[PDB]
Amino acid sequence: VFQFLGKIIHHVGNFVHGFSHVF
Repeated sequence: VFQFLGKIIHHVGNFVHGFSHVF
């Protein structure tokens, strides 16, 4: 279900979010 898609965006988001962590 969405969970499959959820990990898809979550991986990408993790970078965007991670950038903040780094920033």
